[PDB]
Amino acid sequence: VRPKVLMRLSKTKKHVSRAYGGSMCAKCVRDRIKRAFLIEEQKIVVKVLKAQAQSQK
Amino acid sequence: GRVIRGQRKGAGSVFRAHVKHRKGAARLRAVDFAERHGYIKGIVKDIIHDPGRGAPLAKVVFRDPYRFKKRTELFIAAEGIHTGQFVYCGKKAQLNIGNVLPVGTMPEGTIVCCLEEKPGDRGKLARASGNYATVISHNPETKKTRVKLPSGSKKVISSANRAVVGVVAGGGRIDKPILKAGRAYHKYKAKRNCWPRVR
Amino acid sequence: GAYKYIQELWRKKQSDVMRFLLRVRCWQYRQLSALHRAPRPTRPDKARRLGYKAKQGYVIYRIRVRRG
Amino acid sequence: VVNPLFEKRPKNFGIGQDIQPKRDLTRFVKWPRYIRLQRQRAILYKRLKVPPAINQFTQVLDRQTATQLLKLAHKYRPETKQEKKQRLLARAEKKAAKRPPVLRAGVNTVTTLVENKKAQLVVIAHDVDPIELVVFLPALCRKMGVPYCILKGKARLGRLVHRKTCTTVAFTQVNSEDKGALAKLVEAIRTNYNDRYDEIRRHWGGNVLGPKSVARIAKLEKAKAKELATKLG
Amino acid sequence: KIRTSPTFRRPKTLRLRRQPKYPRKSAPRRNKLDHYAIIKFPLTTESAMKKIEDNNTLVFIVDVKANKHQIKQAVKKLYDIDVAKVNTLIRPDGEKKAYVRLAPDYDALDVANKIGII
RNA sequence: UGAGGCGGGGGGGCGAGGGCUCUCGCUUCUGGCGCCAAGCGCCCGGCGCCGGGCGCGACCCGCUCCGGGGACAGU
RNA sequence: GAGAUGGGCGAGCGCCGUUCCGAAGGGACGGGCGAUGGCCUCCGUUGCCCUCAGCCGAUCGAAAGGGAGUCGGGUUCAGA
Repeated sequence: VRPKVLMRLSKTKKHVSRAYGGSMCAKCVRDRIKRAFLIEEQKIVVKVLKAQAQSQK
Repeated sequence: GRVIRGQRKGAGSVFRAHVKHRKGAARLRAVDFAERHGYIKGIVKDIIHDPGRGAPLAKVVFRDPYRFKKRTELFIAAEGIHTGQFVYCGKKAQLNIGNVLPVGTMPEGTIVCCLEEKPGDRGKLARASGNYATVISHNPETKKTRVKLPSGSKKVISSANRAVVGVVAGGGRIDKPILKAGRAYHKYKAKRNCWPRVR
Repeated sequence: GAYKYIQELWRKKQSDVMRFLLRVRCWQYRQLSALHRAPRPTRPDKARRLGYKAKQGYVIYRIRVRRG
Repeated sequence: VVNPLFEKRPKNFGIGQDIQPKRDLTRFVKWPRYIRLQRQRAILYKRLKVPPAINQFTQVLDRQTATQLLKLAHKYRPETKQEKKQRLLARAEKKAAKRPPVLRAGVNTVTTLVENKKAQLVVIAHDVDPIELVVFLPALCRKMGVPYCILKGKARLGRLVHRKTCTTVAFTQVNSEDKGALAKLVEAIRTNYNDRYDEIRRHWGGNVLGPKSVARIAKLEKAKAKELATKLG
Repeated sequence: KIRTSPTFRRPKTLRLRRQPKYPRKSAPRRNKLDHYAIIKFPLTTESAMKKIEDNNTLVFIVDVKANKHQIKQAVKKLYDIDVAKVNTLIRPDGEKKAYVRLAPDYDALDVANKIGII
């Protein structure tokens, strides 16, 4: 609808029940979740490889 | 007894630049703490076409290091850049196409574009379609550096001022002949009232 | 009183003291606007010699004119 | 004992790692035009070769003796506006039924009693804005043999005489019990200002380079001194 | 105290309230747009009568500078009849004409005879 | 440039041979997130309970906001 | 595109310029304190101290651009 109409409608007509719903498509949300978990685990994998760096040097 | 045409062009108001649809000022990212010491990571949000400018522009998005806010700059697309590819900016930035870093760190025979000609002026040299600049010689003392320019003249510029690596995109724009006066009419219409030139 | 001294001191505009004090004010005045009110007169000697008296209602405006 | 949910979460302030905290920025503020001017006019009093007639007010009286100077003078304050009308009602009854010595303020009254050599100690203020109003004075008290000194602050000088400020204050006469109290001030002052004259006439203040430059010469003055210190050995 | 922002903004200073030692005008000017300078006269048009019989509205020539609100309460005071809606326009000759639609519990005829027009 | 970490001086971390000279003050695989302090210490205010402050975290010191020119441009 | 303030120029009426040589915000939240109003309850009013703020250029500029929301039937010598 035209932008000013959005005052009239209720909430559920303007969004969808999901995290980032109504703003991001679901496909680019599961991609965002899959990303934001794998990057953090890559930080933990390197954090115990750096922990095994100065254990020698 | 009459003011000639080339004399009227400095008054403007008919020979002014047509800047209604121009995207913005194609500059670098200003000097700050990160750019001097470290590197700062930026995403290429998308690539766009600036009317009048033969090169394409690039919307790079950085994360501001002092406020919780994302800052966006308009870069001059080095050829080979694609969206989503990360651009790194600063002294400690790695050397790979599409990366700004001061000339004094880059080695000899490096091919750069969007070069600065005064430290902290956000790029002025070699920023047309397909024009690059080569860093010839260095000088640790005096912080100077000889750089040949797309015209052929070499300029002794300081080493603190930076440039983005690679050649400017849109190269080879001048190989395709204009065939008709219509195409030439449409090109100069996007830039300024100059085209049909009476001898 | 002292005004005779300051009078005779201001006639020595090529001496080291005056050539110091004039090059400072000329720098200081230059970093301001072209028309602004001085609180108290720069030359109290020349002021009273021109009719200035220190009393409520006497005002002094320091202004710069582009020479040439 | 302690709740094990209390976990220390650091913020790594690296380059582009986390956002910098609200650290102090009182060095890079774009100050207003009037403050910016207010300071770099003081740098000019530490850059250019200040002539000796103006440099001579940087050298000032020390603190611990200046507390004696004002306290001695704190009884010699002239009569206030309130005591003036009370000193005119005393005369109002002596018809209906000697003045002690006081201070002397104002340059145009002090110089008129320095030329007559009536003063004993002329106190000046180092911070008068159109400095031309004073600069003749210390060279003239020395000539006619009147002990002078320079006190830091025309405001606290202008607190004895109840005004906003004052430039000079003179001791024409004193009492007898404070007579010798003055004598110990004169000798300690004359040995620093009057007899110390020829040194003051040739003291050029300023010619100092900035701390960002004297550290730049020295980094090349220590490096040059690093070469010739191990060449012979 | 420290500086967090690298800029300098002017501080908020105590700006007092206007407290004059004498009123600039000794007398408050009386409202020249009162209730009688706001309704000049009704209409005696063969169309205005048609407007009275059928649509139950009165037609006045009100002043050129009156709101619909002001016209509504003016009639409500001069003729003690409540107004349902007002419609105004400006005739070409210049004076403003007003169609005062009376409330349905009121009658436009028997109040038109209260003021003579018929 | 939203004048945001300038010059010094101390500090730890990576080396050849415990001081001095040197590198460094923590980010590169991915179209993710990032602010409005965690935590510790020293005090105080309200009937064991409920509410506050300063400091470390975020080193200290300074005179031009940093840069580039400059007694020449310029007027 | 037009055009004030700051600034700059100008013998001068004035001109230049529009973010550029500028202390360019009269706001919001929270907290604290005194105070009033109605069952001074609770909320609202009000000051002061504390707290956070990017604002970025006054203002003008379209009856074809942007711009929430009316349609059906009847009625007049002329208006829907």
